[PDB]
Amino acid sequence: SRRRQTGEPPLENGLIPYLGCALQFGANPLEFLRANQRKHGHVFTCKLMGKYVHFITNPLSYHKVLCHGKYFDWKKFHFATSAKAFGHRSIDPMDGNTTENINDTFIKTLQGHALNSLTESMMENLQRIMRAWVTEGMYSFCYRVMFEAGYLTIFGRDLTRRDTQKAHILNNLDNFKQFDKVFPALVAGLPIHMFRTAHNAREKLAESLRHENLQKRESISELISLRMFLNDTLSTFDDLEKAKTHLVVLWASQANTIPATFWSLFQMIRNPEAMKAATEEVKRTLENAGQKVSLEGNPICLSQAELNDLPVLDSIIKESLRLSSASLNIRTAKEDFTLHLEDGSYNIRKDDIIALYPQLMHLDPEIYPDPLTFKYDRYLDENGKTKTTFYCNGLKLKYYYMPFGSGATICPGRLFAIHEIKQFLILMLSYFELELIEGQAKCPPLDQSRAGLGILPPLNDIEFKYKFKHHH
Amino acid sequence: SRRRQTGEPPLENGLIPYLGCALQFGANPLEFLRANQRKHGHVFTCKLMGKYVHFITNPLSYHKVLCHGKYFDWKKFHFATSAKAFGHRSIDPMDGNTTENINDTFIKTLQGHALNSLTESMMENLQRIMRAAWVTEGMYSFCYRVMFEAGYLTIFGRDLTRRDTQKAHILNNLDNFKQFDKVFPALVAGLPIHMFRTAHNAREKLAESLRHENLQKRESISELISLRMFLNDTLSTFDDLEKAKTHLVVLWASQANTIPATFWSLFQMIRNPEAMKAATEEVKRTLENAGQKVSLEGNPICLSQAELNDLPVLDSIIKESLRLSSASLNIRTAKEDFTLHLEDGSYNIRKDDIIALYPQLMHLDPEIYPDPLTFKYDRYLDENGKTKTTFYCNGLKLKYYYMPFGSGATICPGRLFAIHEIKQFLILMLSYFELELIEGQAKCPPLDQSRAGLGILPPLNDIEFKYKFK
Ligand code: HEM
Ligand code: HEM
Repeated sequence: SRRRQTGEPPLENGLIPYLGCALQFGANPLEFLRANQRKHGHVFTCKLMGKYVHFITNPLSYHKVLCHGKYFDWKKFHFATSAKAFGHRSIDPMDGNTTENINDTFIKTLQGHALNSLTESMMENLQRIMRAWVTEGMYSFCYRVMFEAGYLTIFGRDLTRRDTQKAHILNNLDNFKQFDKVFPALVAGLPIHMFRTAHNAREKLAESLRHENLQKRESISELISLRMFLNDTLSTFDDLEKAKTHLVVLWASQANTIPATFWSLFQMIRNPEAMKAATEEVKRTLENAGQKVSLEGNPICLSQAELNDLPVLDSIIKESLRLSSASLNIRTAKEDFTLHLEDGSYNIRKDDIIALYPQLMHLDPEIYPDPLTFKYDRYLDENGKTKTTFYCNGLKLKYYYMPFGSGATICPGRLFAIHEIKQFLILMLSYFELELIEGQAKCPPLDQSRAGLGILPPLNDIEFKYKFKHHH
Repeated sequence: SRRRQTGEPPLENGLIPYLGCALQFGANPLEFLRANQRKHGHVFTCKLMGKYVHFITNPLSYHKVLCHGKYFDWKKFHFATSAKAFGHRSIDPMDGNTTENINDTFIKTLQGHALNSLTESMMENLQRIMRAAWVTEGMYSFCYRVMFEAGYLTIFGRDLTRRDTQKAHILNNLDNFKQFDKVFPALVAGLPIHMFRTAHNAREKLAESLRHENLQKRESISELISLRMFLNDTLSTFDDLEKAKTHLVVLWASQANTIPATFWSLFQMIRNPEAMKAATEEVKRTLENAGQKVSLEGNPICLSQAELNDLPVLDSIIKESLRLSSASLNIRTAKEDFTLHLEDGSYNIRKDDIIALYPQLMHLDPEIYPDPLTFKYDRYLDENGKTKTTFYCNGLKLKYYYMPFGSGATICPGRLFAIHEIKQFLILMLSYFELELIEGQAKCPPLDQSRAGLGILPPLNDIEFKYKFK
């Protein structure tokens, strides 16, 4: 058993299998982390996921962890977790299965010219999918629409199989739901065969993502066409493993985007001021880009710049994620060393984890007054432009909004994710009349079973009503 | 990391913090163990609760694990688990904190002469609590109120200084017990109690009420608690709080299985008309010719140990209810490296490995119990209407076929009292009340497997029933 040595942080004994564990018994990961802050101050160590995990919780010390330090390994833990959860051999080039740098592949094909073609394809796919009042769970609606749109955008479409396209997508959606469901457990080292349904779901998704089946598809993303090419040319992976590297991309493209979309839609519709400000901005932008909206007419086309210069939508989305983001931001100690923070100096052993839990900052009332209130204009300045000035103890923060991470540990899809959510909100507002069945119903609590994993979904779905607009 | 070596069982890769973990993600502990049987056969090793746990799932090998084995330590894990969940220093006499043997203390105060007084007191306490409109209520919630209070008063006595506020003391303890017990599957697994703020305060408020200074104010305390106070004071160097926590252990053990056991026994009996009829007829016979009349505004019913014991219909109804709800992990620790010889073969076990049975697997085995998921109220009755003790597996007569109280030295010291209290409760319900379910044709609730490993599993949801004084 491990004992706190000299200069080491306070050590909380107790095994925490994973952050969302024991939710059914009344566990609350956020409040648990807060309670340790009060007990131990801003740096403490938990036995978390079979690791020793040093939480750094002072917003003003974040920059000391997010810089490219000499004793930080920002990939080891991620690579190992991906292997476990998806079931493939290591993709760390250091283990000799590939010479590919997957991060460069993501950056290369998720930004620049590639991003433009993704964005354009998503807009086209969203309109094909989205074109009386219908009542439905809002999460379930966002799941259908966004899953299909994102799947077809990243993995292209099977045009030989047109009439069985809705069957294939519904199977995939269902399989994805069942696999993603158990993901918090998988990351933690719990065996997938404890989850027979999720295990079958996973392998069925992997099957559908074998190169043999992806070669039948057209308008495949540049990301997946390149990843196929480098699987083939730079790795000694077998055919199933290859399929699972594409499953890693399916999961990453989907697991945060779906709940982010829900929250952004829910929070807009729920708050009449947000809805009015969003509705006007979208009208103004479509009007003077000359884009007509109709169900049967020609599609809408928006420039990168027109999509990007939507500050109200950006603020709505940022505020939605400030409230729902629950990532564990992680790196591993390359060796024994001393970490120097504003809070003091702490000795860290080799292979210890150094973690941030930025939800603690996002909900900090010192940085964000009334932190639990959705303020649609929170990230707008006096000019109605995107606001970038936020403070802690009078000091201007470099890191204050982190739902995509930061540094080298940063979502390569982040610009695309924002584009796709903006596109969805644009189309929802343009195409439909929208009402909450319970306009006064409390906001669902976050479901903290996925704490650590990204954007948290609602604990319960909420019903809403939608109706195609008539344009006069 | 550990690998499977020569002669060791199949080693399952994967961390399992506790058996009821990840239920929210669709885990199912019973089916998980069955799936391992199928894949690996009757002996397999899981990384469970931070240990390497060898499961022995062939019923014909149970006898080789349950015998007083020279290679087994049947107390090490329990002592350590108790210390963690309740928050006290080791009670293992090897660790110098006490020289008391608590097993002997339990046996001495829960059986023999001591059992007579416990049984009498419970029957008195039950009657005081249970004594004309139809009242509708959740059946589990009802069994919880009544059995918790009856059992708390029987074990810990009554404060007669403050009769007018006793209902309030009991209600606070009841609520505090619920909150502490809710988190118990996590605690045994090593999850920290302070991760459950409400349960932690609840645990500590219960402990406060069971300090010797507060127990001293109480009267008609059980010989169990009196003797345990005595041996705390004379045989240990425990502090005042630790002394309270040793009494909290007993509160928990006396309550956590009895409450769900009672619910299942009542529910199963009301829901199955042939069971209700058989139980009603038997109870009346026994009261009649023990010369005991039943009235609300009358004198207490008194039954001997023999009269209570010779109730085979009630005994079968209780056994069959536990056959269907019992989910204990029966554990012992390997004192050293050794070879375990089973019907299945021979397996090398390491020092500090756990050897586990999960008897729910045998209780629900269709080879032993035809139609295992059906409650047959006469399943433990023979042709003669007396207790049936002959059950077979592959044509071999089983020594171990009904194990909800455990067996061997790892056996509930309170089992006789437990059956009496449930019999007494069922006798009084039949005697006092008209009873019916709101949905008599409604489905049986599923077991709640978040508590898998811990004893009798409660229903996942409560069910409503109506009652009325006759
Ligand atoms: C609101 C939507 C999204 C959010 C909040 C989000 C957030 C994140 C976060 C926090 C990480 C982990 C970074 C770290 O390790 O610290 C990540 C990684 C990643 N994200 Fe996103 N993401 C979103 C959508 C997307 C989309 C649409 C894609 C497009 C394919 C994507 C692709 C990826 C990939 C491939 C990684 C793995 C990075 C690596 O280890 O090389 N994400 N994302
Ligand atoms: C239906 C009701 C009950 C059931 C099914 C039950 C079952 C069990 C089981 C399975 C064990 C662990 C056996 C092992 O070590 O393998 C146990 C232990 C224990 N039981 Fe019960 N029990 C019940 C009610 C009671 C009652 C009413 C009491 C009253 C005091 C009680 C007192 C205890 C105690 C003190 C232990 C700890 C044993 C030790 O460490 O010496 N139980 N019980």
